[PDB]
Amino acid sequence: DVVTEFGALTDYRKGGVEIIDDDPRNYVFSNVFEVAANAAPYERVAVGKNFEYVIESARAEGTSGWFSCAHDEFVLAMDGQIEVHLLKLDNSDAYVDPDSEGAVAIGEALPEGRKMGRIVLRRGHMALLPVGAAYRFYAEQPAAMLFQSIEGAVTVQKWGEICQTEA
Amino acid sequence: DVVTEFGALTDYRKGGVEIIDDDPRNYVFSNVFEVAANAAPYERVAVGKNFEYVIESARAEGTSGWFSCAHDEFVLAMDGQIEVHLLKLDNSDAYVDPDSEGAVAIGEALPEGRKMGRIVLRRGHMALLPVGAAYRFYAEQPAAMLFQSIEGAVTVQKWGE
Amino acid sequence: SKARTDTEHLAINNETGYRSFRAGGFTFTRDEYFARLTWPGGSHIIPIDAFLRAMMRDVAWGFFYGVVNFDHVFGTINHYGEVTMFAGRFNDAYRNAGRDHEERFKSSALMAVFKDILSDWTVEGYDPFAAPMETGLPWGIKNGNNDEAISRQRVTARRMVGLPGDTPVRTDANGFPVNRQFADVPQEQPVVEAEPGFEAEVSAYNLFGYLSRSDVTWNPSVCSVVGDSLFCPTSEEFILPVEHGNDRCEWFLQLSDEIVWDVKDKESGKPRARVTARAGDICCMPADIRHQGYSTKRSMLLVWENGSPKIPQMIADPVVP
Amino acid sequence: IDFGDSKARTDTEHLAINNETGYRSFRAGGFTFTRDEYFARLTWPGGSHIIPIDAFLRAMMRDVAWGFFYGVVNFDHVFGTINHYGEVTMFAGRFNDAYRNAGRDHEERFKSSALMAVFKDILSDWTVEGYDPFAAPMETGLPWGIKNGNNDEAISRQRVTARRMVGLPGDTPVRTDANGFPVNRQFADVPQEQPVVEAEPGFEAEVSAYNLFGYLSRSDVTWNPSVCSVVGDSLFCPTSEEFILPVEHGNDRCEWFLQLSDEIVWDVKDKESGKPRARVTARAGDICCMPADIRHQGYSTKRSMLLVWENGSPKIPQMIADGTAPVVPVTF
Ligand SMILES: Cc1cc(O)ccc1O
Ligand SMILES: Cc1cc(O)ccc1O
Ligand SMILES: [Fe+3]
Ligand SMILES: [Fe+3]
Repeated sequence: DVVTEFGALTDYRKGGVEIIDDDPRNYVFSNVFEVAANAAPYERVAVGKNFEYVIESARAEGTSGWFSCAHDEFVLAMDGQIEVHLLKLDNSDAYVDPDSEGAVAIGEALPEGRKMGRIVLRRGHMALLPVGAAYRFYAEQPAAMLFQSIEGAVTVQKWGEICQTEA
Repeated sequence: DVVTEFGALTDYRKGGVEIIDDDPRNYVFSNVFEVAANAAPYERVAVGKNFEYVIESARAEGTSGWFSCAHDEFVLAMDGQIEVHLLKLDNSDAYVDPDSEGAVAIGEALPEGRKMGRIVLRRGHMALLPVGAAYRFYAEQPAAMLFQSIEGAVTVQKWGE
Repeated sequence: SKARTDTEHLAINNETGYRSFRAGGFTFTRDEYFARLTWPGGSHIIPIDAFLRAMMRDVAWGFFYGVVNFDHVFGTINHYGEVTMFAGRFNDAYRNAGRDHEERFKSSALMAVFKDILSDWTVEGYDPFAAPMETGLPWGIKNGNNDEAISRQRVTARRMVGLPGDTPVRTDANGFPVNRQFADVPQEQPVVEAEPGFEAEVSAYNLFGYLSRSDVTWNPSVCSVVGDSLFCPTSEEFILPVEHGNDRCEWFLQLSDEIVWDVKDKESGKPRARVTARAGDICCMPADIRHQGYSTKRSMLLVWENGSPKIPQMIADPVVP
Repeated sequence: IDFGDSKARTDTEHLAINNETGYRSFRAGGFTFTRDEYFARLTWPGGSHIIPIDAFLRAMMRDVAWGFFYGVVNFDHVFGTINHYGEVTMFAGRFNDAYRNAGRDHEERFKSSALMAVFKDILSDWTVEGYDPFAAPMETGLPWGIKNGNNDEAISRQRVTARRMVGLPGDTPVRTDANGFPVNRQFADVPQEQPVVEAEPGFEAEVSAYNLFGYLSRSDVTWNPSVCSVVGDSLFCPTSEEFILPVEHGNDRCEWFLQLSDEIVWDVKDKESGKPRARVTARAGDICCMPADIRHQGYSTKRSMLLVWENGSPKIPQMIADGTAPVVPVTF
């Protein structure tokens, strides 16, 4: 009987780089569940980078503060259930420099705007985080999530900590 | 009986600036029909500018070359029937630098891509010119049109004339 | 120097039936004929029709761009998240005398009380968003409300009218019949022929038709977007209820008929010019002036804006293109 | 003097149908393409090469479907294409030490639409009834023997690209049984429920979410990175993978793999020489980067979900060439 193996914060099994003639550091190899397990709640750790663009891994646990961004972003839930609240900002320029890139943490205080909607994500579900909206998350149990975004004020780099360096 | 007055290449009545204490040049006043009537066919003359953003006026007459752009633009038909032909480019980067701005003239020859569609505009109709598409125009008779774009390679600046 | 949030509902007056309101040090009261304003050290009166038309705009526009002068004394300055309310800030008499008064508010705090004022002071049969010939009168004691008229939803295109998921075209069926003063405007759709797969990006609409169906006056509304370039056309009739002193340049392209713009100095209020625009006329409104338009017949106007938040600062060090 | 003249070639040709095999041969510039019961047979001025017809068709399917993709698509250790984005180099031995050292490599540069058109004619003519070169071997028939019908439907599938995100109004749609995309047998256990989405009135166009793992479980092709979400030049291009990637991809930029289900092993070789360098094993949640100086080929026993993450900026290949962009995106 067919079994599709998916990872989870508390059940993953990292692979790695076998070397013939190379440096395993060239592969910048990490596991996003391991990264999310070891970070602070809602901390957005870069797991991929290509010029200014990033994939960030984060653990959702409890309620986050509000975020907003000068461009679109996407979140993909990888494990658990995550609620997303979206709010159309009355004045997004009051919270986000239009010339900025990457998500901005815009505080725990309720920003000024109109309620846009609510999404509940489970494993494998992706939501749009549209420019002009503020967003925040609620996860009752710990959950893993990934962001498609750009490096900015919220992205934590720690490649040496998270990546395979030997073998 | 209600009559809504619209302008045309052959029939407009320009207003103007009455000065109390000012310089009339500050108002950069023109009439888009007069500007189009005085331009070469498909020449895109800036009639409004706000930093990099422009409004361009043009007279469509016959078949234009193909254009493409690194961002969306819009065309508003102001007088006379104008056809828009749209082609989805296979490699738009081959034709327009994705970091440029403003339309780029890419030639009379059919660019490489797929037929996207055809739009026939009359007075007051606006069309999307979407990024990634090549576009060109056909007008059987001289017709006025307006572009909402950014200053670039085809923008003609004639502030004095 | 934090922005204020203190606002208050005061009493209903027994004779007039209207509620009065406070925002910081300003109070607002209306009677049969007038809006009566007070602030520390001064007072002002605006005829209630002019006041409500003006208030309708500041509310609908979220305080707009730069300065919205209700008249030669009273108005607001948008700081985009914060807002200054003033008496005499752009009036030389008040300013040379040191008698101007300004208070800076959190925008949602001032907006909430403005909305309450607008709702309470608007009576049944009176639409402050319409031209005088289209609606009833605001005079007299409180008599019902017109909350439907003053809570219309703002329409704003994200990319272009008519695109999938974007702001829709107007029709009789979705509640937008042609206005009587555009009864002759052609209403055909452009011909749009998309190849299979490209339906979402082959798109065109009758903009003059859409404007002929606008249910309000003097309300620039975004129809199409190129980065910060916003085409904001609108249907204008009678007089622009405010003198707009923008913090950036803006352009007007007259699409039909004719408007005359009264142009005054932004700071002093002194007359500077009068611009007459007929169909096809385009002109720039420099950032150092304020303007107010006059349109006899309901006319189609394109207001062209650059919505970049960087511009105001850059003008505070040209003011003209 | 013809202003239509270009450095890049345009000369392609349909040659004769072979009466014994039933297949047509084709010419592109100096290259000739002939197939028989078992092989694709290639010639160019000064040499020749053979590729088993199943491998050849699986690679050609990818090169056609991807529009020449990014950088180098090696069919094997000898033959392939290099995308120049409007123009394309076809080669024999270009990224092979033995040929290069001896000066026996051969390269021709074509206008892309000209090479694509003959590649499409080759694919159509050489694909036979019941054979789907886009599918894993357990899902399809065999390409062997003389010409027998065709599978133009399998080779003509419409490419699927999100403009912003799957499922948004006017964008590429969610996959359903109703629209012709049932769940693949090797994903039969994957949950299919959509996320809960409640928009407030007026915001239905921008409150949007979809079951991506469900969407992948319904992919009807293998090894086909397909855009699901876009942020500028950042492209999420997930795909369902089974058996062997039909090419060795030598990208002209860095690219990243995030393994979403099950397991893949990547055979990593030197881009220029083809020398083995590493083998990367990725299980669910594993993310890694493929350096711009290597080529890679994937192995996936069970059909698996892979996110391929690209930066589609056209500035990258010249920057790598100049050494103004690094060959690895991060050092530590
Ligand atoms: C504020 C304003 C409204 C309008 O409808 C036209 C011009 C303007 O400046
Ligand atoms: C070309 C390519 C296809 C694929 O399905 C995965 C990775 C790749 O590099
Ligand atoms: Fe204005
Ligand atoms: Fe690759």
